[PDB]
Amino acid sequence: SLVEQFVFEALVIYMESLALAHADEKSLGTIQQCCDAIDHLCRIIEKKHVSLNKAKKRRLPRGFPPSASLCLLDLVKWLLAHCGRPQTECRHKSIELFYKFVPLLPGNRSPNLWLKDVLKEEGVSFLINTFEGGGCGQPSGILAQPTSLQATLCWLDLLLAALECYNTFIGERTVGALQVLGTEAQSSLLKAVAFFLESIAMHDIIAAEKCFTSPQEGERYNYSKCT
Repeated sequence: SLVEQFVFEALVIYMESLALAHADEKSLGTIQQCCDAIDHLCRIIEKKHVSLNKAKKRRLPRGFPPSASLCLLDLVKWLLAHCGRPQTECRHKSIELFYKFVPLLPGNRSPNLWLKDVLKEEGVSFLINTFEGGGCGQPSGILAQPTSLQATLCWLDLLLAALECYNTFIGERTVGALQVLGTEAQSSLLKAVAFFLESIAMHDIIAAEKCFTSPQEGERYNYSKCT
């Protein structure tokens, strides 16, 4: 009864806990603890899902501020909207698990055609929902170059999350690269290429923003650049 009542809230709560752990310090092992926790969660819900497959009015989680009868598809589209997140490896685990949950839908597996049916409404919103990266979609990265080292790290790992999303999408072979390349006007990759022109392997110390070595402790900046 309680798992029918209280799981999806626990799922979302543990995923922002993991997001917070990514935000503060990814070196600590809390990531693996919550990862195995959500592993237990996904295993138990994939064992028993038909009750969750229907729309049963459950307690509203933190997400989905409108109230409705809780369904599996509800948190499906919830996690779909909750991609493109700065916590790039938290997001990576979330999207891998999501790609595993998509076939768990009763009448639908996860072929490319199902994603195309989903995408039929998302002619161009796909460029922002999955790619909030690139400078808040785009403009922040343009603004990032003039204007703050932590902000540069934020934009950098945002680009990392966006490109990881791209890698996951193309790796599943469920979507072509030309579906986003050329079809819809995206310049995040072009801005990244300009960033490699201006920053990668010569600007290892300065971001050319003129607003900011061990006194700066830019070593984690260097490691993020290498990443």
